[PDB]
Amino acid sequence: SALTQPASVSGSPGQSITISCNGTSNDVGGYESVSWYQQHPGKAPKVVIYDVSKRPSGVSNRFSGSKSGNTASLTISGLQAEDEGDYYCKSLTSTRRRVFGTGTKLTVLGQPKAAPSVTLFPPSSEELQANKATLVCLISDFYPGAVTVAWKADSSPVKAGVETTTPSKQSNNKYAASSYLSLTPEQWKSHKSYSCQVTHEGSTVEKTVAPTEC
Amino acid sequence: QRLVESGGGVVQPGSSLRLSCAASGFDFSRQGMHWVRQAPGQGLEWVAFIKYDGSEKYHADSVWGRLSISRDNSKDTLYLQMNSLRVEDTATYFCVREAGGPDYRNGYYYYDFYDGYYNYHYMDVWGKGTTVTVSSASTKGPSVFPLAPSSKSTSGGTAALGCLVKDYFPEPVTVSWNSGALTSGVHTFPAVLQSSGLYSLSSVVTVPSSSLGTQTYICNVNHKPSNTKVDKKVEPKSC
Ligand SMILES: *[C@@H]1O[C@H](CO[C@@H]2O[C@@H](C)[C@@H](O)[C@@H](O)[C@@H]2O)[C@@H](O[C@@H]2O[C@H](CO)[C@@H](O)[C@H](O)[C@H]2NC(C)=O)[C@H](O)[C@H]1NC(C)=O
Repeated sequence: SALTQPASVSGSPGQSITISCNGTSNDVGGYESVSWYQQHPGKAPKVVIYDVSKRPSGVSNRFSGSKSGNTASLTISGLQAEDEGDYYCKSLTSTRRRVFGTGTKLTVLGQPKAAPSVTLFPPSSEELQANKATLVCLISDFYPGAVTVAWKADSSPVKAGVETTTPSKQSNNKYAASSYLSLTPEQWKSHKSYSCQVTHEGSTVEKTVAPTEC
Repeated sequence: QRLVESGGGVVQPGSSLRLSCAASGFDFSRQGMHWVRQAPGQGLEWVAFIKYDGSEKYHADSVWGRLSISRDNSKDTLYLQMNSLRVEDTATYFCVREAGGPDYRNGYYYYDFYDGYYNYHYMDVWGKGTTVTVSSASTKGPSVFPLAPSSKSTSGGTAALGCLVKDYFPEPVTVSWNSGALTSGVHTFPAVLQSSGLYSLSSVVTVPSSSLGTQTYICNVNHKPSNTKVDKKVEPKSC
């Protein structure tokens, strides 16, 4: 059974944050062999702490580790945008096995904003002939990499048939994402307009398409 | 120190698969090795560990009796035999090295039998990983639809157009434009896995709005897992 971590933690640049890791007498509490790992998107994890509090060679001294009973803790001081990513704890077990924590999403806040570019394509006539329909909402060039996507049929909220990707880093070190709304041709024709709403840092950018338009 | 995984692939549940890991840059015969896996958008899961001389093996409860670790020190290779595969085995699989060295006592450095490393109980080297997908879905080439440029997709001097690559399996599909002649303003988005078990993605390109109707734009979609290639011409709308 995996070790328990908080789903997410967040702080502003320069301040200190702490991630906990809860185990049992047969793992975390039983040994001084807790290690921590940092994982960036599309990357393998890199160790930042081992043996509860030891730092590997070439690891920033901003990273520190401790343990109390069944609770292990990773502390990051002087927060930086570079520190954004997933953090996993790991422990040896009494059965000579290893066990990872559920992982914690660390978000660095107060970073400089970049509004999202949103492009919305209606169903092609070809797809419509195939008795199908897909609305394609493409979101790009935004930062930080956190967005919320909502769909509207006319003025009414829609969640059915919605498929949305998690934001990923671009080559330009900004973020991009996409959302799809699957409808029937009848549903598509049944409304006067459909809207793709992208919320990002307290601001919402909305694009609209209509069956009545070409 | 380097670790390179291979042997990953797409199979139906109940099938078999053999993962391999090529190790270099250190004495493989002296260090313990781990297999660790991570499902798409999920957390890390320790799979197995094997001692430096392979005299001891340990596997996670969730994979015991189906996945098994082994090693060949004459070829510096780590293996993971995968049998009776299940959908939940779907993940990226990492070959990982157990950090190690001598233990210190009474002013002496001690090594294990035959000078094997003692475990330092943390991972210090990771491969980039190999992909394993277990699905009941059957192979299927993509349907390519045009995402035509209109007045509602232009941004002044520039205009956006693309291709919708719909309902294919498995990953990956690759997309180029004008046979690779068009590389600027191009962006291909990651795929979505629909509830149907099939994938879809979109590829978009930004071009001069004035060039529409004069310049031809073709998206080159490539789906090797089905031996399918599609060239799609994207016509500009009059909107
Ligand atoms: C992980 O454990 C910490 C510590 O919890 C303490 O020790 C446990 C073994 C158990 O005895 C708890 O009752 C103890 O509180 C948890 O830290 C607590 O976090 C809450 C809010 O998250 C906070 O209000 C409390 O002050 C914290 N308690 C202490 C002692 O610091 C943490 O919540 C656990 N992580 C989880 C549950 O995801």
